[PDB]
Amino acid sequence: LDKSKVINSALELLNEVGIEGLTTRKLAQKLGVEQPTLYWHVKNKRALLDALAIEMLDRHHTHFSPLEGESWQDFLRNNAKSFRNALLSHRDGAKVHLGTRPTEKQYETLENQLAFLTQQGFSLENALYALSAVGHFTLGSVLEDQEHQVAKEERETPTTDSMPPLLRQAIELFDHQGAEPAFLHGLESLIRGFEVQLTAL
Amino acid sequence: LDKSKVINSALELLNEVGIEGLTTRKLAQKLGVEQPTLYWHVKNKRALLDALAIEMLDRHHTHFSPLEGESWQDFLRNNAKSFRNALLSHRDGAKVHLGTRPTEKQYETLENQLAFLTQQGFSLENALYALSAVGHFTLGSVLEDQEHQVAKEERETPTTDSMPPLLRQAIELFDHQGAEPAFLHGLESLIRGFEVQLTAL
Amino acid sequence: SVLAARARMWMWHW
Amino acid sequence: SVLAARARMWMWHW
Ligand SMILES: [Mg+2]
Repeated sequence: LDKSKVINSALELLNEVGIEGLTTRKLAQKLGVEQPTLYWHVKNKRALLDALAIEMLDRHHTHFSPLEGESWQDFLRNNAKSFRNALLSHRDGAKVHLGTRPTEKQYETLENQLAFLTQQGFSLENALYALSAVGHFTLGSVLEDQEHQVAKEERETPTTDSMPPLLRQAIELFDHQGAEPAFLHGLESLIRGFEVQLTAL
Repeated sequence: LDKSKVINSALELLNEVGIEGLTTRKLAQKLGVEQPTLYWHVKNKRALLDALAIEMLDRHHTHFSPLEGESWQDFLRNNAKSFRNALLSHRDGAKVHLGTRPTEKQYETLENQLAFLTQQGFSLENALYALSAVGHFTLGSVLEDQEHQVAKEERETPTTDSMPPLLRQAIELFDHQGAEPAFLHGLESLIRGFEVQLTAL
Repeated sequence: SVLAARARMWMWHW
Repeated sequence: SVLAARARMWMWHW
């Protein structure tokens, strides 16, 4: 048994049962090993969640690093988009990524993000703030829409509403246009505001 | 039994056991009532989370509405700041608010937000997307803050953490400042982005 | 039902 | 354990 196999069977278990069903205990059963054998690969559920999130980035986050010739605006836009793909790759994916700590194998990538953004004119503090804001926005966009998908099935259908007109036009527009367009519009607004700040400085 | 007694016992239970611990079965036990007595006040866990989210907005979301005379920038900034305080008010607060939905009793507030933004020159569509973006960034901010607080106590200390220098400077800066400055800077990037877009139109 | 369909469309909550 | 407290500092992950 190696760590790759443990991660792949845990990602298969995450899709079958969801994050709350993902226990070291059912993972062992699925691998054919005793529960204490897994300890050596993943010491507890947070270590397992960290490894699953990082495997989803290694598969899907194709813009983790800036690419040759990209502008900082194309790197931040593309980074948010491929981070969203990693969060959507598995059931409860964004819940698994929350609160993750990279390992040392990710440090070259993170140092290269900050070397690139400071080469492209940000201060180290504002490069931290821009990377922070893109990813937080992306996590909130995916988690809210994924939760809405489940929560809308758990509310009883009302006999009465009474909804005022601007609010009814707004929720109808949002639904018609879709949550992915909404995400791209907010992402663009962040990028435009980073550019305003970089100029003013 | 009263709505206020059910909501305050449920928010105490949330702080004791977290969101996955919070079930209508355990709340009825906590209240000392049989499950059908509680069902009359709370039909299911989706109705209980929707009611806890609105209670936290009623206590802490001081800028749910625009103030008369306030600029649109100040409204959106103050709205995200107070919504952040509502999500921070309880254990797993952001997860409790994720995917919730106003009642009819809040529709007038939401209508007023839209009327306000459109009076100040936004299109309905861009007012919707400015509200959406600020709330999604704020939810993502607090979801990650809260889960980091949990996760950082679960992870064993690595023997040696050999970290490259820009990354170490950036995580030390964030730690020294705490989450609020990065939050405020991200929020200000969104507001600068909306202003570019509005001035343009 | 229009009312039923609208109640299912996302609405923000802040 | 200054080293343990450093290991608890937040790091982004994207
Ligand atoms: Mg938890």
